[PDB]
Amino acid sequence: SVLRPQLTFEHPVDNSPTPFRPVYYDEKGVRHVGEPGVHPFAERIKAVSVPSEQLLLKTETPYLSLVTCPLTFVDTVEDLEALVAVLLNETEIAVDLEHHDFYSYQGFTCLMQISTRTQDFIVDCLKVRANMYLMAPVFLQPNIVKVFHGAREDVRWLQKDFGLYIVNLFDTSIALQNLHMPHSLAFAVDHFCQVKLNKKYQTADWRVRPIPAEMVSYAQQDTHFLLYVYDRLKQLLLNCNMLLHVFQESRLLSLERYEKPHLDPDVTYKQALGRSLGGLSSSQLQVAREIFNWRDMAAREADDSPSAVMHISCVLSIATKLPTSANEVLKCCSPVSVAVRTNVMKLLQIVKDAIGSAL
Repeated sequence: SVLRPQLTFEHPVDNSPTPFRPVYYDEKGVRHVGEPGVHPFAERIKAVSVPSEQLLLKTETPYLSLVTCPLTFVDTVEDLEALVAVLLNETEIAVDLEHHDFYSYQGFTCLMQISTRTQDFIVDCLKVRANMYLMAPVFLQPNIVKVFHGAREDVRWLQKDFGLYIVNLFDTSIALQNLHMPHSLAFAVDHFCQVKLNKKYQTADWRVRPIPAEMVSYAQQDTHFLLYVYDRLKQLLLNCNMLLHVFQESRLLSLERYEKPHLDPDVTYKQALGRSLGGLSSSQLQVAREIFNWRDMAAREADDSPSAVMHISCVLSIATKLPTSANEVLKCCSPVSVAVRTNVMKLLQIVKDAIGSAL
């Protein structure tokens, strides 16, 4: 990879096999250091009720035209601050996040999309990453409903990257599940707005700056229709209290905590290699486990995902073939990565030690 935004981070990411410890800010902008296995706003979220006017049967406010709708790309602190001030006047906002996971161990949030009743925003989470805590007054606000579609990943990403926590989250995917119907975003936007979403950039590289026009359009359309979908879902839940239930299930989701990826040195390799372990000798299983565990350690050290360090087929290839020279380790898996070529002797020592260990 050309891009490596982690190098620009104000604080280096801790990929160590130790529990995640949150560093978060309150609505006053006061920094706090949290505790492992403790969500720092659990007592707040459990003590906060859904705004009563948000449980009333109301008429929908249509989404605007994409042609004349204001779109703002926010990538400075002042711009982020001005946006936060705009959001503190709303009773509901639509939020989405774009993420990167290949050239990062834990992964990091790349972009944040926000739509209000009258406009759209795209926030550069990479550029203003160190200042995202300024959004806490909005995300902690009990009178502001934060609408997300399929918030399981988002809730954790907000915590991992920014120390951001949602008070009065409403998940539109949970709403669709409770109505017993298809619950993807593309489905919701098509069923209520009669618009077909792009889907082309679902797997794009969100680290690219500048963001091309088509990607800006994709990012904007992910939240632009969401408050209308929210209005439509409220009406459906109020007649056939089910609306209240969805708010209660959404609150339970906002109570989830981010947990760093865990390497179980005796389990994870089995889960990733599965039935491919069949037909391997005791020594080949030892090399399979040991190299997979090396791969994870190297990924944590280089701040890359295990797949960026070495393809899984390459782990199986070394386990099967048992290479006994540096060149044989290199030749085992044709597209030789940078991490593998530099630690070729350590991978070779794993093989040599496993065939040495038994016979």
